[PDB]
Amino acid sequence: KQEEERSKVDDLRGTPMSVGTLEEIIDDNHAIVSTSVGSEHYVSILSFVDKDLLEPGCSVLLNHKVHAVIGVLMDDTDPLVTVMKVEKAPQETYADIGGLDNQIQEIKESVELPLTHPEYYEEMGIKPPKGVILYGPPGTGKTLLAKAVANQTSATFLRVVGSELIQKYLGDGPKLVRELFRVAEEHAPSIVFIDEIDAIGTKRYDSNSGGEREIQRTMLELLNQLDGFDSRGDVKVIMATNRIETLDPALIRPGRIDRKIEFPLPDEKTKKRIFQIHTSRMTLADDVTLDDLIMAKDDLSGADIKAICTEAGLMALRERRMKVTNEDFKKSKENVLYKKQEGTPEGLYL
Amino acid sequence: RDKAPVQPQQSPAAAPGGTDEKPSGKERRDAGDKDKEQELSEEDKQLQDELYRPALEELRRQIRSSTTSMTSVPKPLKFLRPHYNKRFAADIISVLAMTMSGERECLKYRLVGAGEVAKEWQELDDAEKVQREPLLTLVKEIVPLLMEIEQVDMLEKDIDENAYAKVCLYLTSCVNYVPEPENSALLRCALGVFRKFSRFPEALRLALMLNDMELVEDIFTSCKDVVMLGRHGVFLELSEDVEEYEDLTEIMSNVQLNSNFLALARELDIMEPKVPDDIYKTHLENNRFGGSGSQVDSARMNLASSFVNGFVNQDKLLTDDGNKWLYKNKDHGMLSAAASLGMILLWDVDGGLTQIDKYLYSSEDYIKSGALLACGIVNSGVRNECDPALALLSDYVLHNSNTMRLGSIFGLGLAYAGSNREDVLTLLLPVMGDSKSSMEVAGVTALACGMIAVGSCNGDVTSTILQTIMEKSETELKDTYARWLPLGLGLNHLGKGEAIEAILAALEVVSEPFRSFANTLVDVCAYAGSGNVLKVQQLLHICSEHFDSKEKEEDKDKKEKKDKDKKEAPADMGAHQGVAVLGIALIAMGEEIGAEMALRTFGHLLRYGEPTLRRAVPLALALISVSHDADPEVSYNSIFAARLAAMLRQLAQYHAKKGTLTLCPYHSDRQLMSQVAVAGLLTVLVSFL
Amino acid sequence: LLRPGRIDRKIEFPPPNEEARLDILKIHSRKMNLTRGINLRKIAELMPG
Amino acid sequence: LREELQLLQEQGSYVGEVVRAMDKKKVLVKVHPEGKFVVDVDKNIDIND
Ligand SMILES: Nc1ncnc2c1ncn2[C@@H]1O[C@H](COP(=O)(O)OP(=O)(O)OP(=O)(O)O)[C@@H](O)[C@H]1O
Repeated sequence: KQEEERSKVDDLRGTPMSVGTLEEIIDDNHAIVSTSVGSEHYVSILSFVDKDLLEPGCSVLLNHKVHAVIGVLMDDTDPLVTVMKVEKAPQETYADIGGLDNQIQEIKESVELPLTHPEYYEEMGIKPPKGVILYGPPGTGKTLLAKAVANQTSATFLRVVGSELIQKYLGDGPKLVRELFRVAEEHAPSIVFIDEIDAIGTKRYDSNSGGEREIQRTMLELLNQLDGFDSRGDVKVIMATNRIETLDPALIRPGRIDRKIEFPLPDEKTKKRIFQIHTSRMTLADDVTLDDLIMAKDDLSGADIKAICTEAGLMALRERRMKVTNEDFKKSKENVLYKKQEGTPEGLYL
Repeated sequence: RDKAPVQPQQSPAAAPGGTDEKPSGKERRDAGDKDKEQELSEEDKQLQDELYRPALEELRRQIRSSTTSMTSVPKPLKFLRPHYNKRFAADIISVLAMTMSGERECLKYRLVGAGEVAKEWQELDDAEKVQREPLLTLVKEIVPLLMEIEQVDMLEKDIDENAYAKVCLYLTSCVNYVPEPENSALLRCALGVFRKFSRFPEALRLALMLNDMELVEDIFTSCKDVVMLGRHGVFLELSEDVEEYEDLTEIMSNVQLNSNFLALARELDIMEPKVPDDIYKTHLENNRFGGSGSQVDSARMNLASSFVNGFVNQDKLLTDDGNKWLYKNKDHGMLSAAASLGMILLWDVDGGLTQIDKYLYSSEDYIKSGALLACGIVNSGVRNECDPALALLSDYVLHNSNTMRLGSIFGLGLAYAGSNREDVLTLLLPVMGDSKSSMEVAGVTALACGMIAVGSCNGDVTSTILQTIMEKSETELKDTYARWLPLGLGLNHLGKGEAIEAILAALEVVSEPFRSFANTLVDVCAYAGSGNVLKVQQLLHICSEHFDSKEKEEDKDKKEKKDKDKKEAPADMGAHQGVAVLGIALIAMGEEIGAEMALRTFGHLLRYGEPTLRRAVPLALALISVSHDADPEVSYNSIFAARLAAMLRQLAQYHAKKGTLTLCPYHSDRQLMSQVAVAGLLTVLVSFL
Repeated sequence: LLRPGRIDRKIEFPPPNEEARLDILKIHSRKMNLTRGINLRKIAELMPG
Repeated sequence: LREELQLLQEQGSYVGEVVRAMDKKKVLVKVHPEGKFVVDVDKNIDIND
């Protein structure tokens, strides 16, 4: 039966089996096999697995003793495959409209609509945007928008931190670039997101060789693999920073990165929805006016709205009061915002 | 403050200290206490003490309601008979008597089965009419008709909150989670308050579930009182089932009040704005007549390509494309092409006669039988294409008019469906009495009388379908009969609310899995869907049955059951191995808006090797999207480039470019792995406008 | 890092006052061999903080 | 109890670093500072373990 011949192939397999990289097809079914250290006898292949699945120079299943080619490889999994491949569409498409409302449309019709409906480009002959940078003040919504398009997705979403690629072994970074874009290739049209790559410029590290000539090579592999060859087709890639100065302009140049999208701090019309929805789930003495908080602070982030709208509940619930007086918003905003440069030292502005 | 003055007040059992302490504790009952009621352990000794003892009940339910109790908490308030927009009223009425009265209504609703819970329940109804917060208190007082007098108790001023909010969440949760019988207390008292209200089609959505004849007369005297007009004619005809436009055309044939509701609500006036404006506002190009029509000739994909060109409907151009397209065609493809003209012509009543008349009474049996089939396709309000076929029908074994019985009996089933229309069925008694070895005689018998017989008054086990049960069990040959007869049997089970017809056929029919497969067919068609998990987990169990065809329909029941709470509809049916199960989910996608996880399942389901399952993917694939659309088309072009592959290719090219009328014919299409005679019945699946 | 949504509470430490310098003066003056007749408010007064 | 100490002479089964298993009752072991090695499992432990 097939269990007997299958067990015979299993007995061709000697239980310590190794994993080694091919170099070249030697066409007459005896091959020559590199290990990680490359001890390469003229070994043969177990001739029931398909030899013609693999290109030359691809990893296989081997033996220790005779080193004979036994089986086919499956994948490569690192601590990054767990993190690069996002498992679920996590959460938070939006809990509050009124965050930005401007570049929401821009990321929507720039990223979502060419992806979700790629038939407009037939009508007009337009290429899709390949690289878009999302950058500005810290904690604007950029990471939150990455989790938005992560949740409101249509693709195999990929989440990458830019500092994941930093190793001490030689070539290890570009190897994880190759596994990286292999992941970016072989699922479906996937949304790659890469964040905090403004912290790859003036950066020197401990677990490292010669610093100026290590990550130059890895980022060089990013420049070659990212938007050089290997036909983009439909592979969405979105990166994000906070600053711009350490950016090598060789990737900033078009072809590679197409759209550079800033982020302002929100205006008072959009503030009211963030103030309101951050207060949508709390007991509040509604006689107080949020418009003092909406008017007063001029360059708030939404974390300032968050911190005040939690902090006033820390001041009312500090004394077991379910609803919040206006002076708890006073101590709230004066507790959040510190070192208000108004008078004292110079205050030349008066 | 400090409890040193006020904590020793519980220690004397003197009456005046209690009867001025309890108003003082009522004064400090605005915050409950200073704390989380540390008085509890010293005042449960005072349980045994009895002048102003209902105030002591207010104290007792206040502290027992303050910590925890499921039955002893509302026990003082049912002894108190509540006596003596506030924060205190937000305490002791809103939340304390919300959860307290809610566990009294739940605990007595599950315990006994009095009127004290009716009086306190209407007191909480009135009290939440004071507090005026819906979408909570409502779903609490659903459990506690009672809900009927709640709806006429509450619907005075706020219309859209109770209608949109309460009818949305309670209709959706009532088809989702709540079982059937309280739903009619939905369907009738929502009939009542919307009787007081405008925006009539919500009542017509009540007509989607009631199937009642009084509401359509009330909505026609009312929808004539509110004079768009032909628009509610259109979704009147799309919303109605097969029974109530014949009952509607007789109860409106008597009075009619303008005689325009007779012209609208049978036929002939839903399509008259459509088809000229279909020509007007839209413009289709000749490059799909030719370009999708340039798919090469094998006299099979020329047949199916002429069928795709039959579904182009900038005019009826394929009707008059000369000759020798049907001359190269074979028999059931001559059924396909002789009925192809009517599929271009789901309008043009007088023009249908002068286009089919060339192919009427012709030299070929399939030209005339498919021609009368097209006469069944074109319209539903003529009854003048009855007599050229209806008199011919009687053949007694295997003559021409039997094949016209293939075309017209189903076509008259396409044309008319009464309450129980019977002259066609008295014609059907020698049709099933014929019992031709051609399958589609009894096929369109069961399916056509089922099209008359869907939407019935909880079905019927009348001698029509009982006759085809016994005469079904007469001969056990050609098991498509054992498959396509419980088709129309289950169609006559439709219109059910409470059908024990599954038990009746479970007594009469059951045997070896031809008729146990009839048992699983009635198990499908009589159990349309509610919050009914007990047969869903039974769905889990008999999924593991050794007979692999009752799995097909029995698990195919999914998209009928859970069509609304569609998040559960992705399951592991692809992850199973009983290869027709992948076909079952491949049915269970459907024809709707076509979300991203659907096509994500069509990535893997697109790629499979058996031409039955690979033939089963492009139908629902391109059916759910009626490049983006042509990207899976050229993907199938990459899949193949047998003739089954080119036929599924023409199937996707076809489909690319709870109403009962769209529910039958794909469930009729569930036995595809067979002759082109069955593919002659492939050209019947009319479900689109 | 200095976004407040990253570090919520941000507390400066000033020099403690003569009340607090007096209290700590009680704390670490407590365990000594002590001579009666001492004013600690003078010494905490002499502290700049 | 003292005669047990021949069990000490079996040098200890060193720690293995498994990424994950695959089918056919075999795993993927990446030895400490070495490469990947698909090997077969024992019986007192499971594929589900
Ligand atoms: N509705 C809204 N309108 C405007 N801004 C918002 C809204 N909701 C959140 N935000 C802001 O957007 C940010 C969302 O989190 P974000 O990912 O930007 O934090 P972060 O991880 O610090 O970002 P980065 O790492 O890029 O600095 C919050 O800091 C908040 O201030």
